Amino acid sequence: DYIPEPMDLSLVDLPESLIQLSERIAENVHEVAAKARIDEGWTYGEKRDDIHKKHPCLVPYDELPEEEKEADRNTAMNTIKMVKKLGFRIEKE
Amino acid sequence: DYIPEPMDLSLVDLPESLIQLSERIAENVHEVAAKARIDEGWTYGEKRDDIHKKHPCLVPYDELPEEEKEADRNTAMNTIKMVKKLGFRIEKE
Repeated sequence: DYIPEPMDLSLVDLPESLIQLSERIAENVHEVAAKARIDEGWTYGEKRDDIHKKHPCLVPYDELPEEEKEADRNTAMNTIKMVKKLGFRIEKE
Repeated sequence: DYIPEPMDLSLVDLPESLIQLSERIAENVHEVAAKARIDEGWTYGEKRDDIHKKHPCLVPYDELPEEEKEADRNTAMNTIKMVKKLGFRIEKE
């Protein structure tokens, strides 16, 4: 009975200089998330395992599969588009 | 050999009007991620199951455990702080 209805952000334009910086942002988001998992005892494992706290994402961002890096860049871009949609200006200083 | 080293963002100040909207943003990020999982045939299950594509996050944002909403708001805020750290102004129009 749950149907996700995400905001339409397809018409939200961000500055090109920011989109160029997608990887940089996604990388940091990843570092933050990786450090939190690691702090709770999580370690790298090629297969995800909740009982032994194994996760394959616990590698440097650059070593993540491309498809995953792509999802991360998109998640970061969509977050920022949400901000702009909520009525905030975003400009290179 | 991997040690996550996230940017120090503790001195990045975002507008209070934006932080007040953390939940809205985190909710939308959740809707997008949930639609993507559901698109690949994932369904709700009380325990996470990769073989059967069960995930407990596939519920309305509001029904998520408070700690997860908290993580989500923080993840959105850190993303936006990274933008400001990279040299972008963020202001309510």
